[PDB]
Amino acid sequence: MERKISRIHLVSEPSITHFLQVSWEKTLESGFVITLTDGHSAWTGTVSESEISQEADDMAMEKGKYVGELRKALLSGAGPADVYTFNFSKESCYFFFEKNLKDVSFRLGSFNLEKVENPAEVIRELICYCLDTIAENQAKNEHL
Amino acid sequence: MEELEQGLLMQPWAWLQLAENSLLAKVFITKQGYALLVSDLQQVWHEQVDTSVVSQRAKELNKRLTAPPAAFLCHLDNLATFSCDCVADALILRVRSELSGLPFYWNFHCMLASPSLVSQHLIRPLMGMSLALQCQVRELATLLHMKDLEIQDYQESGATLIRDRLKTEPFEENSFLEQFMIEKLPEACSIGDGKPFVMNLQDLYMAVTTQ
Amino acid sequence: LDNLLRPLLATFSCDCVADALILRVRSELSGLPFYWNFHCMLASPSLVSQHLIRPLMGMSLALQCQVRELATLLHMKDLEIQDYQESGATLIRDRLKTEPFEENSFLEQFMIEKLPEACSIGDGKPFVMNLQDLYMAVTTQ
Repeated sequence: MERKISRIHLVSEPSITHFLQVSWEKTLESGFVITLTDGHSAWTGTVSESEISQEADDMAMEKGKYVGELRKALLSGAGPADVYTFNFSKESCYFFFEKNLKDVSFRLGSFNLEKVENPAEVIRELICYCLDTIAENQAKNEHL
Repeated sequence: MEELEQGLLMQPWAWLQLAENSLLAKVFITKQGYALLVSDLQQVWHEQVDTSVVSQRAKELNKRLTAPPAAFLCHLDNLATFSCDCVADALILRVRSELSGLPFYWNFHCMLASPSLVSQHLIRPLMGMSLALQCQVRELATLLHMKDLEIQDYQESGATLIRDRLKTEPFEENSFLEQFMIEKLPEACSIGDGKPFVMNLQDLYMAVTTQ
Repeated sequence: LDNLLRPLLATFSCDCVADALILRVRSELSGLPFYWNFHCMLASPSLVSQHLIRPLMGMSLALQCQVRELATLLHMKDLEIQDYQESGATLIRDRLKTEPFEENSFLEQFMIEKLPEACSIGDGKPFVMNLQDLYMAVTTQ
Protein backbone atom coordinates (compact mmCIF):
# COMPACT_ATOMS: atom_id res chain seq x y z
CA MET A 1 0.00 0.00 0.00
CA GLU A 2 1.07 3.66 -0.44
CA ARG A 3 0.12 6.78 1.43
CA LYS A 4 1.11 10.37 0.82
CA ILE A 5 0.71 13.40 3.09
CA SER A 6 0.70 16.79 1.32
CA ARG A 7 0.38 20.30 2.96
CA ILE A 8 -2.08 22.80 1.48
CA HIS A 9 -4.00 26.00 1.94
CA LEU A 10 -7.72 26.16 1.38
CA VAL A 11 -8.83 29.29 -0.46
CA SER A 12 -11.30 29.74 2.48
CA GLU A 13 -8.41 29.78 4.95
CA PRO A 14 -5.31 31.76 3.87
CA SER A 15 -3.35 31.50 7.19
CA ILE A 16 -4.26 27.93 8.34
CA THR A 17 -1.91 25.31 6.89
CA HIS A 18 -3.98 22.19 6.27
CA PHE A 19 -2.81 18.59 5.71
CA LEU A 20 -4.23 16.42 2.92
CA GLN A 21 -3.52 12.69 3.38
CA VAL A 22 -4.13 10.24 0.56
CA SER A 23 -3.87 6.46 0.92
CA TRP A 24 -4.27 3.75 -1.76
CA GLU A 25 -2.83 0.67 -3.46
CA LYS A 26 -0.28 1.95 -5.98
CA THR A 27 -2.76 2.90 -8.67
CA LEU A 28 -4.56 5.96 -7.36
CA GLU A 29 -6.91 4.92 -10.22
CA SER A 30 -8.27 1.97 -8.17
CA GLY A 31 -9.84 4.48 -5.71
CA PHE A 32 -8.38 6.02 -2.49
CA VAL A 33 -9.13 7.28 1.00
CA ILE A 34 -8.64 10.94 1.65
CA THR A 35 -8.36 12.89 4.94
CA LEU A 36 -8.12 16.65 5.50
CA THR A 37 -7.09 18.23 8.86
CA ASP A 38 -6.05 21.66 10.26
CA GLY A 39 -4.49 20.50 13.64
CA HIS A 40 -7.86 20.95 15.44
CA SER A 41 -10.42 19.04 13.29
CA ALA A 42 -10.38 16.31 10.59
CA TRP A 43 -12.59 15.20 7.65
CA THR A 44 -12.53 12.11 5.47
CA GLY A 45 -13.99 10.41 2.49
CA THR A 46 -13.42 7.86 -0.24
CA VAL A 47 -13.26 7.81 -4.09
CA SER A 48 -13.73 4.67 -6.34
CA GLU A 49 -12.72 3.14 -9.76
CA SER A 50 -15.89 4.13 -11.67
CA GLU A 51 -16.04 7.64 -10.07
CA ILE A 52 -12.54 8.57 -11.37
CA SER A 53 -13.54 7.05 -14.74
CA GLN A 54 -16.76 9.11 -14.94
CA GLU A 55 -14.92 12.29 -13.77
CA ALA A 56 -12.34 11.83 -16.58
CA ASP A 57 -14.90 10.67 -19.19
CA ASP A 58 -17.09 13.78 -18.70
CA MET A 59 -13.89 15.93 -19.00
CA ALA A 60 -13.07 13.84 -22.18
CA MET A 61 -9.53 12.75 -21.23
CA GLU A 62 -7.62 9.46 -21.30
CA LYS A 63 -7.78 7.79 -17.84
CA GLY A 64 -4.18 7.48 -16.68
CA LYS A 65 -3.61 10.99 -18.18
CA TYR A 66 -6.39 12.29 -15.92
CA VAL A 67 -4.74 10.14 -13.23
CA GLY A 68 -1.56 12.09 -14.01
CA GLU A 69 -3.51 15.29 -13.20
CA LEU A 70 -4.80 13.62 -10.02
CA ARG A 71 -1.25 12.59 -8.88
CA LYS A 72 -0.01 16.10 -9.53
CA ALA A 73 -2.93 17.73 -7.75
CA LEU A 74 -3.31 15.34 -4.76
CA LEU A 75 0.19 13.84 -4.25
CA SER A 76 2.18 17.14 -4.57
CA GLY A 77 3.35 15.98 -8.08
CA ALA A 78 2.91 19.59 -9.39
CA GLY A 79 5.58 21.24 -11.56
CA PRO A 80 6.29 25.04 -11.30
CA ALA A 81 3.94 25.56 -14.26
CA ASP A 82 1.12 23.78 -12.42
CA VAL A 83 -0.96 25.85 -10.01
CA TYR A 84 -3.65 23.91 -8.20
CA THR A 85 -6.47 25.40 -6.02
CA PHE A 86 -8.20 23.70 -3.04
CA ASN A 87 -11.67 24.46 -1.70
CA PHE A 88 -13.74 23.14 1.16
CA SER A 89 -16.76 24.05 3.20
CA LYS A 90 -16.48 22.29 6.55
CA GLU A 91 -20.16 23.18 6.90
CA SER A 92 -21.24 21.21 3.80
CA CYS A 93 -18.03 19.12 3.84
CA TYR A 94 -17.83 19.56 0.02
CA PHE A 95 -14.27 19.44 -1.22
CA PHE A 96 -13.27 20.46 -4.69
CA PHE A 97 -10.02 21.26 -6.43
CA GLU A 98 -9.07 23.25 -9.54
CA LYS A 99 -6.07 23.90 -11.85
CA ASN A 100 -5.24 27.48 -12.93
CA LEU A 101 -4.00 28.62 -16.41
CA LYS A 102 -5.39 31.12 -19.08
CA ASP A 103 -5.95 33.35 -16.01
CA VAL A 104 -8.82 31.26 -14.61
CA SER A 105 -9.42 28.26 -12.38
CA PHE A 106 -10.71 24.93 -13.77
CA ARG A 107 -12.27 22.35 -11.50
CA LEU A 108 -10.48 18.98 -11.60
CA GLY A 109 -12.77 17.11 -9.12
CA SER A 110 -14.94 17.04 -5.95
CA PHE A 111 -15.43 15.08 -2.72
CA ASN A 112 -18.03 14.41 -0.14
CA LEU A 113 -16.03 14.56 3.09
CA GLU A 114 -17.59 13.67 6.42
CA LYS A 115 -16.30 15.36 9.59
CA VAL A 116 -14.39 12.79 11.55
CA GLU A 117 -15.54 11.92 15.07
CA ASN A 118 -12.09 11.05 16.52
CA PRO A 119 -9.98 14.07 15.42
CA ALA A 120 -6.91 13.92 17.75
CA GLU A 121 -6.54 10.13 17.02
CA VAL A 122 -6.11 10.11 13.25
CA ILE A 123 -3.82 13.13 13.86
CA ARG A 124 -1.79 10.85 16.26
CA GLU A 125 -1.48 8.17 13.62
CA LEU A 126 -0.43 10.79 10.98
CA ILE A 127 2.34 12.38 13.15
CA CYS A 128 3.60 8.88 14.12
CA TYR A 129 4.07 8.03 10.41
CA CYS A 130 5.79 11.40 9.83
CA LEU A 131 8.23 10.94 12.80
CA ASP A 132 9.00 7.46 11.37
CA THR A 133 9.50 8.87 7.85
CA ILE A 134 11.96 11.52 9.28
CA ALA A 135 13.93 8.85 11.17
CA GLU A 136 14.00 6.41 8.16
CA ASN A 137 15.32 8.93 5.60
CA GLN A 138 17.68 10.33 8.30
CA ALA A 139 19.08 6.76 8.86
CA LYS A 140 19.51 6.39 5.03
CA ASN A 141 21.31 9.78 4.99
CA GLU A 142 23.86 8.82 7.65
CA HIS A 143 24.64 5.66 5.75
CA LEU A 144 25.11 7.56 2.45
CA MET B 1 -21.13 44.29 -31.79
CA GLU B 2 -21.24 46.98 -34.56
CA GLU B 3 -17.50 47.57 -33.83
CA LEU B 4 -16.96 43.77 -34.18
CA GLU B 5 -18.38 43.96 -37.72
CA GLN B 6 -16.21 47.06 -38.40
CA GLY B 7 -13.08 45.35 -37.20
CA LEU B 8 -13.99 42.32 -39.36
CA LEU B 9 -14.27 44.27 -42.67
CA MET B 10 -10.65 45.39 -42.13
CA GLN B 11 -9.14 42.11 -40.86
CA PRO B 12 -7.01 40.10 -43.29
CA TRP B 13 -7.69 36.49 -44.27
CA ALA B 14 -5.94 33.60 -42.54
CA TRP B 15 -5.52 30.13 -44.10
CA LEU B 16 -6.70 27.00 -42.29
CA GLN B 17 -5.41 23.47 -42.75
CA LEU B 18 -8.34 21.11 -42.27
CA ALA B 19 -7.74 17.39 -42.68
CA GLU B 20 -10.57 17.41 -45.27
CA ASN B 21 -9.63 20.58 -47.32
CA SER B 22 -8.39 24.07 -46.39
CA LEU B 23 -10.45 27.17 -45.50
CA LEU B 24 -9.94 30.89 -45.64
CA ALA B 25 -11.04 32.73 -42.53
CA LYS B 26 -11.11 36.38 -41.45
CA VAL B 27 -11.92 36.92 -37.80
CA PHE B 28 -12.19 39.81 -35.41
CA ILE B 29 -12.03 39.05 -31.65
CA THR B 30 -12.55 41.32 -28.63
CA LYS B 31 -13.66 40.76 -24.99
CA GLN B 32 -17.16 41.65 -26.37
CA GLY B 33 -17.48 38.67 -28.75
CA TYR B 34 -16.37 37.84 -32.27
CA ALA B 35 -17.31 38.07 -35.88
CA LEU B 36 -16.06 35.51 -38.45
CA LEU B 37 -16.26 35.08 -42.19
CA VAL B 38 -15.12 31.76 -43.76
CA SER B 39 -14.74 30.52 -47.33
CA ASP B 40 -13.66 27.33 -49.23
CA LEU B 41 -13.49 29.41 -52.47
CA GLN B 42 -16.87 27.96 -53.61
CA GLN B 43 -19.05 29.27 -50.75
CA VAL B 44 -18.90 31.81 -47.88
CA TRP B 45 -20.15 31.58 -44.27
CA HIS B 46 -20.77 34.04 -41.47
CA GLU B 47 -21.08 34.10 -37.71
CA GLN B 48 -21.20 36.89 -35.14
CA VAL B 49 -21.36 36.12 -31.41
CA ASP B 50 -21.40 38.05 -28.14
CA THR B 51 -20.21 36.90 -24.67
CA SER B 52 -23.72 35.55 -23.82
CA VAL B 53 -23.44 32.91 -26.57
CA VAL B 54 -19.78 32.32 -25.63
CA SER B 55 -20.44 31.29 -21.99
CA GLN B 56 -23.54 29.25 -22.95
CA ARG B 57 -21.95 27.37 -25.91
CA ALA B 58 -18.65 26.90 -24.07
CA LYS B 59 -20.52 25.52 -21.00
CA GLU B 60 -22.25 23.08 -23.39
CA LEU B 61 -19.14 21.99 -25.35
CA ASN B 62 -16.87 22.08 -22.19
CA LYS B 63 -19.30 21.09 -19.35
CA ARG B 64 -17.26 21.89 -16.18
CA LEU B 65 -14.25 23.81 -17.67
CA THR B 66 -15.26 27.31 -16.46
CA ALA B 67 -13.94 30.74 -17.52
CA PRO B 68 -15.12 34.28 -18.24
CA PRO B 69 -16.14 34.62 -21.92
CA ALA B 70 -13.19 36.99 -22.58
CA ALA B 71 -10.57 34.33 -21.62
CA PHE B 72 -12.00 31.89 -24.18
CA LEU B 73 -12.06 34.71 -26.76
CA CYS B 74 -8.41 35.60 -25.89
CA HIS B 75 -7.36 32.02 -26.64
CA LEU B 76 -9.23 31.90 -29.97
CA ASP B 77 -7.30 35.10 -30.77
CA ASN B 78 -4.10 32.97 -30.43
CA LEU B 79 -5.58 30.34 -32.83
CA ALA B 80 -5.25 23.35 -33.20
CA THR B 81 -7.26 20.60 -35.03
CA PHE B 82 -10.02 21.74 -37.44
CA SER B 83 -12.87 19.68 -38.88
CA CYS B 84 -16.19 20.66 -40.43
CA ASP B 85 -19.53 19.57 -41.81
CA CYS B 86 -21.95 21.38 -43.98
CA VAL B 87 -25.20 20.34 -42.26
CA ALA B 88 -27.84 22.04 -44.36
CA ASP B 89 -25.71 25.23 -44.91
CA ALA B 90 -24.45 25.48 -41.42
CA LEU B 91 -20.85 25.12 -42.13
CA ILE B 92 -20.34 23.89 -38.64
CA LEU B 93 -16.62 24.43 -38.07
CA ARG B 94 -15.41 22.24 -35.17
CA VAL B 95 -12.25 23.49 -33.52
CA ARG B 96 -10.24 21.43 -31.05
CA SER B 97 -7.49 23.40 -29.26
CA GLU B 98 -5.30 23.02 -26.16
CA LEU B 99 -5.81 25.67 -23.43
CA SER B 100 -4.84 25.47 -19.68
CA GLY B 101 -3.23 22.00 -20.33
CA LEU B 102 -6.77 20.82 -21.29
CA PRO B 103 -8.34 19.93 -24.66
CA PHE B 104 -10.98 22.49 -25.63
CA TYR B 105 -13.92 22.60 -27.98
CA TRP B 106 -15.58 25.30 -29.98
CA ASN B 107 -18.11 24.84 -32.80
CA PHE B 108 -18.78 27.75 -35.17
CA HIS B 109 -22.38 27.72 -36.42
CA CYS B 110 -21.67 29.44 -39.65
CA MET B 111 -24.63 30.20 -41.93
CA LEU B 112 -24.35 31.01 -45.63
CA ALA B 113 -23.11 34.63 -45.61
CA SER B 114 -25.46 37.31 -46.97
CA PRO B 115 -24.81 38.52 -50.59
CA SER B 116 -24.30 41.98 -49.04
CA LEU B 117 -21.34 40.86 -46.86
CA VAL B 118 -19.98 38.79 -49.81
CA SER B 119 -19.94 42.07 -51.69
CA GLN B 120 -18.38 44.08 -48.82
CA HIS B 121 -15.82 41.44 -47.68
CA LEU B 122 -14.91 39.94 -51.12
CA ILE B 123 -16.25 41.26 -54.41
CA ARG B 124 -15.83 44.98 -53.86
CA PRO B 125 -12.44 44.65 -52.09
CA LEU B 126 -11.22 42.06 -54.68
CA MET B 127 -12.33 44.32 -57.53
CA GLY B 128 -10.79 47.36 -55.78
CA MET B 129 -7.57 45.36 -55.40
CA SER B 130 -7.54 44.41 -59.11
CA LEU B 131 -7.99 48.09 -60.12
CA ALA B 132 -5.32 49.20 -57.64
CA LEU B 133 -2.92 46.45 -58.81
CA GLN B 134 -3.50 47.54 -62.37
CA CYS B 135 -2.62 51.16 -61.41
CA GLN B 136 0.58 49.73 -59.89
CA VAL B 137 1.27 47.88 -63.13
CA ARG B 138 0.60 51.24 -64.88
CA GLU B 139 3.02 53.09 -62.61
CA LEU B 140 5.75 50.40 -62.95
CA ALA B 141 5.25 50.63 -66.76
CA THR B 142 5.60 54.44 -66.74
CA LEU B 143 8.68 53.92 -64.44
CA LEU B 144 10.06 51.35 -66.95
CA HIS B 145 9.38 53.74 -69.84
CA MET B 146 11.13 56.59 -67.88
CA LYS B 147 14.19 54.38 -67.27
CA ASP B 148 14.28 53.64 -71.03
CA LEU B 149 14.28 57.36 -71.94
CA GLU B 150 17.17 57.62 -69.47
CA ILE B 151 19.08 54.58 -70.91
CA GLN B 152 18.38 55.58 -74.53
CA ASP B 153 20.10 58.94 -73.78
CA TYR B 154 23.22 56.87 -72.99
CA GLN B 155 22.70 54.74 -76.17
CA GLU B 156 22.37 58.03 -78.20
CA SER B 157 25.79 59.45 -76.97
CA GLY B 158 28.77 57.12 -76.23
CA ALA B 159 28.24 55.00 -73.10
CA THR B 160 28.89 51.33 -74.02
CA LEU B 161 27.94 48.56 -71.53
CA ILE B 162 30.80 46.90 -69.61
CA ARG B 163 29.14 43.82 -68.06
CA ASP B 164 27.95 41.86 -71.13
CA ARG B 165 24.95 40.43 -69.13
CA LEU B 166 23.20 43.59 -67.80
CA LYS B 167 21.30 44.36 -71.07
CA THR B 168 17.64 45.19 -70.91
CA GLU B 169 15.42 45.01 -73.95
CA PRO B 170 13.28 48.23 -74.29
CA PHE B 171 10.08 47.87 -72.17
CA GLU B 172 6.84 47.57 -74.17
CA GLU B 173 3.67 46.75 -72.28
CA ASN B 174 1.56 44.81 -74.81
CA SER B 175 4.37 42.24 -75.38
CA PHE B 176 5.04 41.98 -71.60
CA LEU B 177 1.39 41.00 -71.28
CA GLU B 178 1.73 38.58 -74.30
CA GLN B 179 4.61 36.64 -72.70
CA PHE B 180 2.98 36.76 -69.23
CA MET B 181 -0.30 35.30 -70.59
CA ILE B 182 1.42 32.23 -72.05
CA GLU B 183 4.30 31.73 -69.56
CA LYS B 184 2.97 33.03 -66.20
CA LEU B 185 -0.81 33.35 -66.15
CA PRO B 186 -1.55 29.54 -65.88
CA GLU B 187 0.35 29.28 -62.58
CA ALA B 188 -0.21 32.81 -61.29
CA CYS B 189 -4.02 32.94 -61.63
CA SER B 190 -4.45 29.43 -60.12
CA ILE B 191 -6.58 29.71 -57.00
CA GLY B 192 -5.22 26.43 -55.57
CA ASP B 193 -6.21 26.21 -51.88
CA GLY B 194 -6.16 30.03 -51.25
CA LYS B 195 -2.65 29.95 -49.72
CA PRO B 196 -1.34 32.27 -52.51
CA PHE B 197 -4.06 34.82 -51.58
CA VAL B 198 -3.23 34.86 -47.86
CA MET B 199 0.51 34.73 -48.50
CA ASN B 200 0.94 37.88 -50.68
CA LEU B 201 -2.29 40.00 -50.92
CA GLN B 202 -3.36 40.70 -47.33
CA ASP B 203 -1.70 44.16 -47.13
CA LEU B 204 -3.64 45.32 -50.20
CA TYR B 205 -6.77 43.65 -48.82
CA MET B 206 -6.44 45.61 -45.57
CA ALA B 207 -5.70 48.85 -47.41
CA VAL B 208 -8.58 48.59 -49.94
CA THR B 209 -11.14 47.68 -47.26
CA THR B 210 -9.99 50.71 -45.18
CA GLN B 211 -10.31 52.87 -48.33
CA LEU C 1 -31.92 41.79 -78.72
CA ASP C 2 -28.37 40.80 -79.64
CA ASN C 3 -27.90 43.61 -82.26
CA LEU C 4 -29.46 46.09 -79.77
CA LEU C 5 -27.16 45.09 -76.90
CA ARG C 6 -23.81 44.47 -78.70
CA PRO C 7 -23.00 48.11 -79.59
CA LEU C 8 -24.29 49.32 -76.21
CA LEU C 9 -22.26 46.84 -74.11
CA ALA C 10 -33.86 52.52 -77.57
CA THR C 11 -34.21 52.81 -73.73
CA PHE C 12 -34.05 50.69 -70.53
CA SER C 13 -35.56 50.63 -67.01
CA CYS C 14 -34.68 48.59 -63.93
CA ASP C 15 -37.18 47.43 -61.30
CA CYS C 16 -36.72 45.21 -58.26
CA VAL C 17 -39.48 42.97 -56.86
CA ALA C 18 -38.40 41.22 -53.66
CA ASP C 19 -35.16 39.30 -54.50
CA ALA C 20 -35.79 39.51 -58.29
CA LEU C 21 -34.56 42.13 -60.77
CA ILE C 22 -36.55 43.03 -63.83
CA LEU C 23 -34.77 44.68 -66.73
CA ARG C 24 -37.11 46.32 -69.23
CA VAL C 25 -36.40 47.13 -72.91
CA ARG C 26 -38.22 49.70 -74.99
CA SER C 27 -36.94 49.79 -78.57
CA GLU C 28 -38.02 49.19 -82.21
CA LEU C 29 -37.97 46.20 -84.64
CA SER C 30 -39.44 46.52 -88.21
CA GLY C 31 -40.20 50.29 -87.62
CA LEU C 32 -42.63 49.07 -84.89
CA PRO C 33 -41.89 49.54 -81.14
CA PHE C 34 -40.51 46.36 -79.42
CA TYR C 35 -40.85 45.44 -75.77
CA TRP C 36 -39.02 42.96 -73.59
CA ASN C 37 -38.60 42.20 -69.89
CA PHE C 38 -35.68 40.24 -68.48
CA HIS C 39 -36.75 38.42 -65.25
CA CYS C 40 -33.70 37.77 -63.07
CA MET C 41 -33.52 35.93 -59.74
CA LEU C 42 -30.54 36.34 -57.35
CA ALA C 43 -27.62 34.47 -58.92
CA SER C 44 -26.57 31.36 -56.99
CA PRO C 45 -23.33 31.19 -54.90
CA SER C 46 -21.91 28.91 -57.63
CA LEU C 47 -22.32 31.59 -60.36
CA VAL C 48 -21.01 34.38 -58.06
CA SER C 49 -17.95 32.29 -57.25
CA GLN C 50 -17.31 31.37 -60.92
CA HIS C 51 -18.12 34.72 -62.61
CA LEU C 52 -16.88 37.07 -59.80
CA ILE C 53 -14.93 35.86 -56.74
CA ARG C 54 -12.59 33.25 -58.23
CA PRO C 55 -11.69 35.13 -61.43
CA LEU C 56 -11.31 38.47 -59.56
CA MET C 57 -9.00 36.73 -57.07
CA GLY C 58 -7.07 35.02 -59.96
CA MET C 59 -6.69 38.46 -61.60
CA SER C 60 -5.31 40.01 -58.39
CA LEU C 61 -2.76 37.19 -58.10
CA ALA C 62 -1.76 37.47 -61.77
CA LEU C 63 -1.56 41.26 -61.42
CA GLN C 64 0.56 40.80 -58.32
CA CYS C 65 2.85 38.58 -60.47
CA GLN C 66 2.87 41.36 -63.07
CA VAL C 67 3.97 43.88 -60.40
CA ARG C 68 6.68 41.40 -59.28
CA GLU C 69 7.92 40.80 -62.84
CA LEU C 70 7.90 44.60 -63.52
CA ALA C 71 9.87 45.21 -60.27
CA THR C 72 12.60 42.72 -61.29
CA LEU C 73 12.50 44.39 -64.77
CA LEU C 74 12.92 47.81 -63.03
CA HIS C 75 15.87 46.65 -60.92
CA MET C 76 17.52 45.14 -64.04
CA LYS C 77 17.23 48.58 -65.73
CA ASP C 78 18.82 50.17 -62.58
CA LEU C 79 21.86 47.85 -62.79
CA GLU C 80 22.11 49.03 -66.43
CA ILE C 81 22.15 52.82 -65.79
CA GLN C 82 24.57 52.21 -62.92
CA ASP C 83 26.85 50.30 -65.33
CA TYR C 84 26.77 53.42 -67.56
CA GLN C 85 27.41 56.06 -64.83
CA GLU C 86 29.49 53.97 -62.36
CA SER C 87 31.87 52.40 -64.96
CA GLY C 88 30.58 53.06 -68.54
CA ALA C 89 32.26 56.46 -67.95
CA THR C 90 29.52 58.78 -69.28
CA LEU C 91 26.65 61.19 -68.47
CA ILE C 92 23.27 62.38 -69.91
CA ARG C 93 21.28 65.63 -70.55
CA ASP C 94 20.44 65.41 -66.78
CA ARG C 95 16.66 66.24 -67.38
CA LEU C 96 15.81 62.48 -67.45
CA LYS C 97 17.68 60.90 -64.48
CA THR C 98 15.35 58.41 -62.71
CA GLU C 99 15.51 57.43 -59.01
CA PRO C 100 16.69 53.82 -58.15
CA PHE C 101 13.57 51.60 -57.78
CA GLU C 102 12.67 50.01 -54.41
CA GLU C 103 9.28 48.24 -54.27
CA ASN C 104 8.75 48.94 -50.53
CA SER C 105 8.85 52.71 -51.17
CA PHE C 106 6.99 52.30 -54.47
CA LEU C 107 4.11 50.66 -52.55
CA GLU C 108 4.13 53.21 -49.68
CA GLN C 109 3.91 56.17 -52.11
CA PHE C 110 1.30 54.29 -54.13
CA MET C 111 -0.82 53.52 -51.08
CA ILE C 112 -0.70 56.99 -49.48
CA GLU C 113 -1.02 58.90 -52.77
CA LYS C 114 -2.81 56.73 -55.36
CA LEU C 115 -4.86 54.04 -53.57
CA PRO C 116 -7.85 56.35 -52.60
CA GLU C 117 -8.92 56.71 -56.27
CA ALA C 118 -7.19 53.59 -57.63
CA CYS C 119 -9.40 51.07 -55.82
CA SER C 120 -12.55 53.12 -56.44
CA ILE C 121 -15.36 50.71 -57.33
CA GLY C 122 -17.42 53.64 -58.70
CA ASP C 123 -20.04 52.61 -61.26
CA GLY C 124 -18.03 49.40 -62.11
CA LYS C 125 -17.38 51.43 -65.27
CA PRO C 126 -13.51 51.42 -65.03
CA PHE C 127 -13.39 47.65 -64.24
CA VAL C 128 -15.14 46.90 -67.57
CA MET C 129 -12.78 49.07 -69.53
CA ASN C 130 -9.42 48.33 -67.88
CA LEU C 131 -9.74 44.66 -66.77
CA GLN C 132 -11.82 42.58 -69.17
CA ASP C 133 -9.09 41.11 -71.42
CA LEU C 134 -7.54 39.78 -68.18
CA TYR C 135 -10.97 38.54 -66.96
CA MET C 136 -11.58 36.47 -70.13
CA ALA C 137 -8.06 35.05 -69.94
CA VAL C 138 -8.32 34.11 -66.21
CA THR C 139 -11.71 32.50 -66.74
CA THR C 140 -10.42 30.40 -69.69
CA GLN C 141 -7.44 29.39 -67.58
